[PDB]
Amino acid sequence: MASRILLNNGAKMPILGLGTWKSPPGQVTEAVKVAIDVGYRHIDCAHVYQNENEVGVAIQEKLREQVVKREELFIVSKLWCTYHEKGLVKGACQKTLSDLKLDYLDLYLIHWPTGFKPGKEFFPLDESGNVVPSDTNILDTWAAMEELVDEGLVKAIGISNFNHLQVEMILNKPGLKYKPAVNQIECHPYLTQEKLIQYCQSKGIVVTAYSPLGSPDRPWAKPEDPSLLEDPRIKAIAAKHNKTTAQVLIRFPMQRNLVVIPKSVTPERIAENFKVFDFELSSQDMTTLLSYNRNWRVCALLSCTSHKDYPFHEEF
Ligand SMILES: NC(=O)c1ccc[n+]([C@@H]2O[C@H](COP(=O)([O-])OP(=O)(O)OC[C@H]3O[C@@H](n4cnc5c(N)ncnc54)[C@H](OP(=O)(O)O)[C@@H]3O)[C@@H](O)[C@H]2O)c1
Ligand SMILES: O=C(O)COc1cc(Cl)ccc1C(=O)NCc1cccc([N+](=O)[O-])c1
Repeated sequence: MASRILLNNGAKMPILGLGTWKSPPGQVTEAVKVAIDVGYRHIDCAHVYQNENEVGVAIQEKLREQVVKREELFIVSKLWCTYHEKGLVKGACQKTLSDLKLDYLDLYLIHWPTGFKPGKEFFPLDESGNVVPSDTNILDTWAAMEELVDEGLVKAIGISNFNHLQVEMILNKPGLKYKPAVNQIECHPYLTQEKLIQYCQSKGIVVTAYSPLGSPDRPWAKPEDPSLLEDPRIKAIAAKHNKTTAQVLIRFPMQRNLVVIPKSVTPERIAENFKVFDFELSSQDMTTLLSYNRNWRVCALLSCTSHKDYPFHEEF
C-alpha cells in the first residue's frame, strides 16, 4: 500500500511515523537516527514530551550525513494545554521549532481541547487534585493556529483528542480560514473509534492513531489493565502471518486508512515496526480485531473530567 496519505493542504503525510512520548532524551537521539536510517519519514513530537531538543539533534545529524533532506521529512508537534491563549500560541510554536532546529513544522496540532492555567507547570492542579483550567476556548485557539499557517511556521494544522462535536465547532466557525487536516486520537483494538473515524473521514480529516500498541509504558498503568501486546488472540493472528504482535497492531490501522505512530527507543523494535508494508491482514483478521473493542482508554485523566472541554463525556 501507498506510503503517504493526501492532506487537505495538498501535502502527503507518511502513514507510518515514529512516536516519541516517553523516549528519554538520553535515548531518543539514537532512536530517531535509526528510524530515519530504516525508512521512517514522519516523527510525532510534542513540547510536553520534553525531548524535542534531542529529536532535533537527530534530524540535523541525518541532514548533515546526507541521509535525508528536509522536504522528505514530515515533522509533527503539538501545542500544550498551558498555551491555549491566543497570545501564547506563536511563542509555543517557535520554542518547538527552536528545539527541533527546524524552520517549519509539517503539522502542528492542538494537543488536547482543554486549556490549562498558564504558567511553568504543565499540569497545574488545585489543592484537591482537579486541573486548573484557563479561560480559553477551542475557536480562539484555532484562530491562533491558523495564524501560524499564514506566517509560514507550519504547513498544516490539526487537532488531537477532539470529539466529533468539538471538531464540528471548528468546521462550523464563521470565518474559518483552514479546516483541520488531521485529528490524532487514541486507537487500537480495545478502542476502535468506529464512529469518530467515520465522522472524521466523512470530512476529509485524516485520522492518526496513537498508542497503537496500547502504551504499555504509560506511567499510570495498573497491573490489571488489559494488555494488547500480550493478548493471546492477537498473538494468534500474528503467528498465522509469521509477524509479531506489534506488527499486526501497526498494520491494523493502516488498513483502516489511518496514519499510525508506534513508539520505540529500542533499535531492533524500531526496525521491526517499520516492516509492515509486505503483508496484509485478511477480512476475517480485520473483523476479529475490530470485535475486541472495549472502549478502553490509555489516555484520559480524572483530573480533567470537570474541565468544560473534557473530550470524553460525549459518546464520540
Ligand atoms: N496526541 C496525544 O494525546 C498522544 C497521546 C499518546 C500518544 N501519542 C503519540 O503516539 C505515540 C505512540 O503511543 P505510546 O507511546 O502511548 O505507545 P505505543 O506506541 O502504543 O507503545 C509504546 C510501547 O511499546 C513498546 N514497543 C514498541 N515496539 C514494540 C515491539 N515491536 N515489541 C514490543 N514492545 C514494543 C515500547 O517499548 P520501547 O520503547 O522500550 O522499545 C513502549 O513501551 C506516542 O509516543 C506519541 O508520539 C499522542
Ligand atoms: O498527552 C499525551 O500526548 C500523552 O500523555 C501525556 C504525556 C505527558 Cl509527557 C504527560 C502526561 C500525559 C497525559 O496525562 N496525557 C493525558 C491528558 C492530558 C491532558 C488532558 C487530558 N484529558 O483527559 O483531558 C488527558
